[PDB]
Amino acid sequence: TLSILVAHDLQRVIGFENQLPWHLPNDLKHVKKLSTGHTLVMGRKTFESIGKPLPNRRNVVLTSDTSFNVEGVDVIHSIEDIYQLPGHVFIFGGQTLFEEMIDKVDDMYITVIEGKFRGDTFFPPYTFEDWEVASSVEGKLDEKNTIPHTFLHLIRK
Ligand SMILES: NC(=O)C1=CN([C@@H]2O[C@H](COP(=O)(O)OP(=O)(O)OC[C@H]3O[C@@H](n4cnc5c(N)ncnc54)[C@H](OP(=O)(O)O)[C@@H]3O)[C@@H](O)[C@H]2O)C=CC1
Ligand SMILES: COc1cc(-c2ccccc2)cc([C@@H](C)C#Cc2c(C)nc(N)nc2N)c1
Repeated sequence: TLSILVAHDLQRVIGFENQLPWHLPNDLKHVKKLSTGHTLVMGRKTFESIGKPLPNRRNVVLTSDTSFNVEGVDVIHSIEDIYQLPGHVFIFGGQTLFEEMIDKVDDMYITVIEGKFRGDTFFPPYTFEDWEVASSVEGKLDEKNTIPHTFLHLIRK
């Protein structure tokens, strides 16, 4: 499978100043569970905002930089390279890679953050007209997770 994995707010903001605008441990657990033992593909900027690969899965970074080399990270230089990666691949960000991949993926795991944040990077517009709701699950509010959020699994019609 080729999937998008993204968290976005009510206006499709995904980021501000190289960071996620919200702190939601439930969503990080969701990412962990979904992607462990599989492959994450991400743009160079997204990777550098974290600075370390995520343990226990393949970390793939797309960059034009022929010098790019980080321990625990595989590098690709073209979109076409994504289609050669085996197994379940998750397009993990950011704006640029989402824009390049949204028309190509089989499905999308979206966390909708029911808030309006200041952002400088956005998930591209999409219509439910193109996507079937395979599942929609409300995240639990609590002390450490205080923004309402919904886990959506969307599959291209
Ligand atoms: N809320 C969420 O779920 C998520 C949020 N984010 C956020 O996204 C933001 C970063 O987004 P954005 O600025 O778009 O950056 P990206 O992560 O998409 O990285 C852009 C870079 O990726 C490389 N790249 C993209 N396409 C190609 C290509 N076709 N060929 C070769 N290289 C390519 C280029 O690297 P180079 O310049 O080295 O050549 C480019 O400059 C951050 O704020 C982060 O917080 C990211 C993922 C999820
Ligand atoms: C190694 O590169 C990254 C690692 C993480 C990460 C690090 C620790 C725990 C969970 C995720 C997050 C990211 C950012 C850019 C992301 C994301 C993302 C999140 C946080 N939630 C959902 N639902 N989808 C995403 N793509 C990059």
